[PDB]
Amino acid sequence: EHVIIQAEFYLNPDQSGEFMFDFDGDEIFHVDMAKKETVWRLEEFGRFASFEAQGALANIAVDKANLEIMTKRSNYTPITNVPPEVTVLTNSPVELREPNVLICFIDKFTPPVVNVTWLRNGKPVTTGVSETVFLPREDHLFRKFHYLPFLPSTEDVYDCRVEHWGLDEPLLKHWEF
Amino acid sequence: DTRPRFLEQVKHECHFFNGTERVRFLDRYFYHQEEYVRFDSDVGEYRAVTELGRPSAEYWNSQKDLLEQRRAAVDTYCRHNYGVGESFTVQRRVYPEVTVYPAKTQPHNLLVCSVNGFYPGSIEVRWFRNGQEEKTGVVSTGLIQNGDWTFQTLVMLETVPRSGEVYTCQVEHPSLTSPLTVEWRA
Amino acid sequence: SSLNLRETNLDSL
Ligand SMILES: *[C@@H]1O[C@H](CO)[C@@H](O)[C@H](O)[C@H]1NC(C)=O
Ligand SMILES: *[C@@H]1O[C@H](CO)[C@@H](O)[C@H](O)[C@H]1NC(C)=O
Repeated sequence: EHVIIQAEFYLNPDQSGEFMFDFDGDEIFHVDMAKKETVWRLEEFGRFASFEAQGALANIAVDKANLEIMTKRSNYTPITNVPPEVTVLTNSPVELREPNVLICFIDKFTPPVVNVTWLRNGKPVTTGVSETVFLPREDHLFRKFHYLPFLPSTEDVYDCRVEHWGLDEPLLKHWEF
Repeated sequence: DTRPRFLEQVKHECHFFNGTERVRFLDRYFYHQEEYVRFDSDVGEYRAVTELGRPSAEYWNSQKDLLEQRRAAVDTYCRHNYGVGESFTVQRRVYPEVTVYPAKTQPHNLLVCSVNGFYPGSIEVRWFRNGQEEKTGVVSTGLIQNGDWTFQTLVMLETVPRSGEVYTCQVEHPSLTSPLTVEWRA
Repeated sequence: SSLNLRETNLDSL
């Protein structure tokens, strides 16, 4: 019926960690490791619940120590790259001149390292983009969302470009009116 | 970068059946994707899942204080956090916005029922033609997670509309008390 | 009001 997961990971040699809660496959919050702060996925969550972000940092420190231990135990057997599947969709039916959001959905990949670029008419876009942390899957791969708000025109074409160590070349997924 | 990678994952899982009547806790440890050791609240001890996890199980099972923490988890962790978050997670209801627009499978012979913005995920979408349900010729995206605590789904009816026909897309969803229906006329 | 964590165990060599 319902599942709440506290999911952690730690990645060598990148020294990347993550700590988050998941409810039925949606992110409740994660802990920004650099700023040492709780980041609620929706603002409204932070007004009914609180979380002491310090304890997460302690859990990641154990995760790092355990990764060293398990690495030795496996005789330094590394991960196998699993390349992502990428879908581009809109938040809602597209009307000319009415604002909308492009969603780039990156699914079913590991390790949790990826370069994602939005292109408008073949040029990288920066303004107004946002993204999620790596969301865990039940098969213990990852998925991730990237967001680009935009004004639909007949002029502009868009592509989501995804790079991952499992791909021989970047994956581009296209959208136009 | 081509250097080999190594990943540790831990998932502390709380599973809820009929509210908090039946709760099950799983303390799960992974090397890359391979779960090597697990505490299951049905068992009350860590058990190796693979060979790689045998030393872990023996080590943690020798720590009585650790084990007694994990045995109370269904109460002090799972049921607790369920109570803290229940109002904005278990009780979250966002009803769907329903659009119907025509489309063409080959350059209109396709009616798209776009169902957007709803939470939670369980949804039923049906197509009607002049008050009769149309079950043949329906394709869908399936359920799509938007990643922002909303879902969407497109449900497409293949059909050749004749003039004087009313098509109806009907949407059922836990946020609704009676089915939501949108019409399209040819 | 407060979400609790669940501590991760240090393993052994
Ligand atoms: C690790 O190496 C030892 C020998 O030093 C061997 O017994 C063991 O099976 C190896 N484990 C793996 C997963 O390769
Ligand atoms: C991301 O790009 C940087 C260079 O800007 C590169 O070093 C890194 O390996 C890339 N990551 C992936 C997963 O391709």
